[PDB]
Amino acid sequence: TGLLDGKRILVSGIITDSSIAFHIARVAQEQGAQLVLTGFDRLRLIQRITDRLPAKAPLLELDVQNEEHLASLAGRVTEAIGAGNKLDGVVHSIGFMPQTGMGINPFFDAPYADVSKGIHISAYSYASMAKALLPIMNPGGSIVGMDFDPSRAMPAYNWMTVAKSALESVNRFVAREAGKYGVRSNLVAAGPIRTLAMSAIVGGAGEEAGAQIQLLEEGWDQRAPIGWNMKDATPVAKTVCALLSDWLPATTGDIIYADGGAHTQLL
Amino acid sequence: TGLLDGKRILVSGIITDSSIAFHIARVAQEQGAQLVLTGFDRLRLIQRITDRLPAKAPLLELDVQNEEHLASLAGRVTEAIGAGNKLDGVVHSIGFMPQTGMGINPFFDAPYADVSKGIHISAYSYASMAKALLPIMNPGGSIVGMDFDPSRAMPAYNWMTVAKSALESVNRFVAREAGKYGVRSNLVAAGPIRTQLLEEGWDQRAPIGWNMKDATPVAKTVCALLSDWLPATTGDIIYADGGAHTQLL
Amino acid sequence: TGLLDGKRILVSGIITDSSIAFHIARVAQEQGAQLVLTGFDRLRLIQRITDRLPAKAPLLELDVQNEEHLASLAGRVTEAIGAGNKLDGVVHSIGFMPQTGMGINPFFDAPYADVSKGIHISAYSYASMAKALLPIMNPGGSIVGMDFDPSRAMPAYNWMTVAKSALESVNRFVAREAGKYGVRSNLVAAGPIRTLAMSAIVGGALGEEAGAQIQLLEEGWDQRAPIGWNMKDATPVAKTVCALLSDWLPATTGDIIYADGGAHTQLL
Amino acid sequence: TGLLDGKRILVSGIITDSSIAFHIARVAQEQGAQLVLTGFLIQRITDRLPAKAPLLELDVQNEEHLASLAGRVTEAIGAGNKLDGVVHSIGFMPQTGMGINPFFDAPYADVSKGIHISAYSYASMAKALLPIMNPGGSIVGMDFDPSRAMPAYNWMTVAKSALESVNRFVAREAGKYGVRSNLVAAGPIRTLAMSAIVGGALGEEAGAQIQLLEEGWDQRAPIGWNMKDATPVAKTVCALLSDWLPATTGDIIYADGGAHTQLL
Ligand SMILES: NC(=O)c1ccc[n+]([C@@H]2O[C@H](COP(=O)([O-])OP(=O)(O)OC[C@H]3O[C@@H](n4cnc5c(N)ncnc54)[C@H](O)[C@@H]3O)[C@@H](O)[C@H]2O)c1
Ligand SMILES: NC(=O)c1ccc[n+]([C@@H]2O[C@H](COP(=O)([O-])OP(=O)(O)OC[C@H]3O[C@@H](n4cnc5c(N)ncnc54)[C@H](O)[C@@H]3O)[C@@H](O)[C@H]2O)c1
Ligand SMILES: NC(=O)c1ccc[n+]([C@@H]2O[C@H](COP(=O)([O-])OP(=O)(O)OC[C@H]3O[C@@H](n4cnc5c(N)ncnc54)[C@H](O)[C@@H]3O)[C@@H](O)[C@H]2O)c1
Ligand SMILES: NC(=O)c1ccc[n+]([C@@H]2O[C@H](COP(=O)([O-])OP(=O)(O)OC[C@H]3O[C@@H](n4cnc5c(N)ncnc54)[C@H](O)[C@@H]3O)[C@@H](O)[C@H]2O)c1
Ligand SMILES: CNC(=O)c1cnc(NC2CCN(c3ccccn3)CC2)c(NCc2ccc(F)c(Oc3ccccc3)c2)c1
Ligand SMILES: CNC(=O)c1cnc(NC2CCN(c3ccccn3)CC2)c(NCc2ccc(F)c(Oc3ccccc3)c2)c1
Repeated sequence: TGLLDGKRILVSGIITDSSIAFHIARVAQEQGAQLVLTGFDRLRLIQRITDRLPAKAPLLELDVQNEEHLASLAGRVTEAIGAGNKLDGVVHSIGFMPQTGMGINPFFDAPYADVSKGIHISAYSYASMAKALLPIMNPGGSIVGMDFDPSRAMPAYNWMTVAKSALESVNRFVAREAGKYGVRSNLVAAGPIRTLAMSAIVGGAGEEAGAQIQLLEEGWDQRAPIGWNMKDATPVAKTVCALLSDWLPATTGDIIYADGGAHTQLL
Repeated sequence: TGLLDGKRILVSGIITDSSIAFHIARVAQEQGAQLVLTGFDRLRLIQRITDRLPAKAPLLELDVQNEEHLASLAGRVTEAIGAGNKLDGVVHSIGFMPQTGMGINPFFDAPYADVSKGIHISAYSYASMAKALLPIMNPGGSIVGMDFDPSRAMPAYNWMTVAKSALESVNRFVAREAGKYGVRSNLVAAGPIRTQLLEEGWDQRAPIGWNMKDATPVAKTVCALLSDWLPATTGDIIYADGGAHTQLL
Repeated sequence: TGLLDGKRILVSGIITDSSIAFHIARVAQEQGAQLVLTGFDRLRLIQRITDRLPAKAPLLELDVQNEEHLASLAGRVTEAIGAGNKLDGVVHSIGFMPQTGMGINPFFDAPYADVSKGIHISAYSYASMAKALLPIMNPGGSIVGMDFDPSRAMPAYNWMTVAKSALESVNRFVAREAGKYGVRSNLVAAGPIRTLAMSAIVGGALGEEAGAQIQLLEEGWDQRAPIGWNMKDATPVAKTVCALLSDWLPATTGDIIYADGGAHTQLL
Repeated sequence: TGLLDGKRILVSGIITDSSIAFHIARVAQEQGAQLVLTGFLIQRITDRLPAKAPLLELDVQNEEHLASLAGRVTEAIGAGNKLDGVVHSIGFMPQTGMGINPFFDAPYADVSKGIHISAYSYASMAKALLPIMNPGGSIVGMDFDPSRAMPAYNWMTVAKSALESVNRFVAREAGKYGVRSNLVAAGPIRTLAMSAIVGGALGEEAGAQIQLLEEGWDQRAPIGWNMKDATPVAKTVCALLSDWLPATTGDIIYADGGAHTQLL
């Protein structure tokens, strides 16, 4: 008697057990969903992480920059879930921006090749995934992507913030296409979560950037009327599952904020 | 086994069986919630409507313009749900603007007495209800109000649109207060519901379409916010409008 | 040649020489505008303040809560500027919220009578002024009101923030009406300025706690603003209002221009 | 006694006399500004402007053009002189990403070229020119409101969403020099590509789509909207280049007849 009982859902973006996608996958399985997972590059290592999930799930290779991976995705998912079965949900939890465009490097010093790679992986791929998977989605279906509120500029995030602005626009266009299939498309704008890259910047991977991210995180918990725990991805995973469910059936091309309400408060 | 199993929820705003609050109340009961209902003025007529709901629920009088009704509300709800029990949810589905400020009357011809009454009932009362009920709410609780996107001006809705702009601001302040109790506060901005060119353009803009004769998708959205499935969302607006507000043409 | 050469502009909201309206009036006169000023209640005291402006201007009584003052306004302005002459600009620089709705008093403790008075003066009156003055405005005309960004909640401002949310909505409806006359309607959302009430809260009038939270708000504003923010200087705000009163933003209406050092565009 | 008397302003984006940049350049010269123009033929068009102005080559995708830009501008305005204004009126999206081609059928090479020219180049131009800008300076870019999706504009709308974000970051950098950075979000203007789509170049369906958008725009705008007249847009850019909006940065000013503030 789970929120997602009998739903077939594809979850991309698991790299470590701290990944937001790991928590999305875990909560979805606790709620009765049958998953199909996608991983990038380090598949053997990712399989060791996904073995820690409460239930078994097939793991498929997917590099969103690889046109052949995208062209074969629907076929490979259909083989994993059985012929005549379609997906009810798709989770895009993919993002990347090279250090030249996200970190200590000045905003003006990011070369376009790095910015373009970042936008391809972080924004364009939301449309690529929808193009590949909409033909194998059921009506009442739901596509969810991960966002970080880019309405205002902030230190260090730089070109990743620009990529999120592009993602929000892409989501609105994806909703127009998804609507033809009776499928919704939405983003979850999360507050800061201590994943691999976030733990590295706070850890000093130098001093100036580390301090900026610390100040940003402290301010977030301060502004949030219900507080914000950057070490806990569960409220974010629950929000994604709410959008994957049948309980937000008239919401599409939109953004749901799972940020403790921090974006609604100035001070 | 439902979405709101064992939750105690107060639902205001039922006047007819077409009221958005009637559909919110119906879906919440289908999902296992134990309700307390509030009504305005025509209580005998409202009790006949609430008798049509799938389960029994106590009906309490509440005129949001009446300070005595507000002062006694928590006490009356506690008596209805039993001593030692608190609310998990509150639904504000109240709105009114006299014809002088909402309809065919020119925007400039609405007298302030009418605008003030409309704002009192439609916006200020969201704070009044939260003030009265937060002392009797459990942590993890949820306050939901009804909204109509007022970010852009439109024909006829005139001063009611102004009242919705005020409501959205009130909601952000209510969230600051509610947070102290571990309670969330959010609005559901719905598309038009039958409770003409403006309403036709909605279904055309909406990527998943819009059915103005069906309040169920709106009621389901309210129930999602009343549940434990949006635990990090507060002082916010969820749009149950078929996605029309995200599309220009 | 001034930015507003030969323009006839009504400016409301002067109470002290620190009032944003005083600085709007001063810059407009420096730029060649012919003004008509409106004041509330203490008119003799306001006349002593307006005598400090670079040029003479008739001062008319206007209580926005007084229906008779609104009904006679157009007639009184016409008498001041001469028959056959119309206004090119209108500046609404009026705001009020009692201490029960704006200050140290809890958000839930503001009674509706106080909130209603505050909304009447701060939001509804923008429509009242437009209704009274649009029949005596020239095409190409401009109505400007003062705003404080209410998109997010903040400490102390409380019901004044709610009144500003209502004002922004009113402005969008006023633009629909003004458009029929070839007149624009816009708001200038300013950063914090040390006017009468602002000087009082910073000074400790509302206590230690309120003084500290307004100080923190002001420091954060100058920090966030990429070009900084000087709360002691109303001139950048006055210049922005004059830009909207000019012919240089001719396709902007029902809108908000931010004169806040760019603070609202930055998170940290 | 013009709005921009004695100001030295760089204007990019002139291709035809219908280009928004042509009208920005014309109004700025009428208002006393001394211009430096950049083009990507164009000299024959710029000869139609009221005053003479040096024309410099600038392909924003060309790293050598960007690296030498400040030096070439300094040579044109004289040593010891700096710019007071910069106008970015550059945009491009191949037909695969903007037009009749389905949103999902745009290849990344085309989208990436479009984003490079339309969004990233706003940061490139600021990087190259901020070292040669005076305090009180102003950088202005052209935008088309991308807050909501719309037919045909597709990936160009995505590029504009990216541009709005870029502008907010450019403002942080510009602030260090006492320089403002803002965008003007204009309503539809009948420039080269816009005249082609309305004319039927992309077919019957696309032509009808853009005609409906234009009609709706004029209808919603409380003061109306004339798509054949770029002058209100050029005036707005000049207002931002002036000293009259000195506390506005990382922002968007809408020169759209107020259409974006009205639903119907
Ligand atoms: N961590 C936060 O603070 C935070 C906040 C808000 C939103 N988000 C977003 O949440 C999403 C997940 O990030 P995370 O924080 O869980 O971090 P993460 O590092 O654990 O996850 C990012 C994932 O993207 C994958 N990826 C990168 N390049 C790829 C490619 N070419 N093909 C396919 N997948 C590729 C990586 O393998 C990884 O699994 C991202 O979109 C991120 O922007 C994160
Ligand atoms: N109908 C739509 O198209 C639409 C769209 C979006 C949002 N909404 C909002 O949803 C809410 C419910 O409206 P509805 O469409 O269900 O219509 P409705 O007429 O059925 O409900 C409005 C309710 O407000 C109550 N009310 C009025 N004055 C009151 C007072 N003094 N004290 C207490 N309650 C009072 C009425 O008794 C009634 O039950 C309102 O806030 C409305 O603005 C409606
Ligand atoms: N000071 C700031 O930090 C700040 C920031 C942003 C916007 N604003 C806005 O700027 C405007 C001017 O405020 P200010 O800061 O110059 O303060 P102020 O105290 O100098 O001016 C407010 C004016 O409102 C007038 N007023 C009040 N009740 C009135 C009534 N019934 N009829 C007519 N006039 C009436 C007062 O007489 C006074 O002249 C207001 O709308 C305010 O909300 C101020
Ligand atoms: N309806 C509209 O026309 C409209 C609406 C809003 C905003 N805008 C924006 O206004 C700006 C000007 O466009 P326009 O409508 O005048 O069209 P246009 O065709 O007249 O101008 C576009 C310019 O971009 C230049 N450009 C393209 N690739 C370049 C490169 N690699 N390096 C340098 N320059 C390059 C072209 O040479 C041309 O000068 C654009 O940013 C556009 O997106 C246009
Ligand atoms: C003798 N007269 C007064 O004591 C008086 C005048 N105008 C007032 N409210 C106006 C001021 C101008 N304005 C502003 C001012 C600042 C931001 C936005 N709007 C509109 C509201 C006013 N309000 C009550 C009050 C009484 C005493 C105060 F110290 C404040 O300051 C304050 C509170 C909260 C946030 C910022 C500042 C406010 C009192
Ligand atoms: C010989 N050169 C070309 O054929 C050419 C020039 N610039 C172009 N794109 C520019 C146009 C101006 N601009 C705009 C225009 C309108 C809104 C936003 N940006 C930036 C992008 C361009 N794009 C492909 C295209 C090719 C043919 C067209 F009719 C269009 O028009 C169109 C498409 C979709 C929406 C509105 C209009 C576009 C082609």
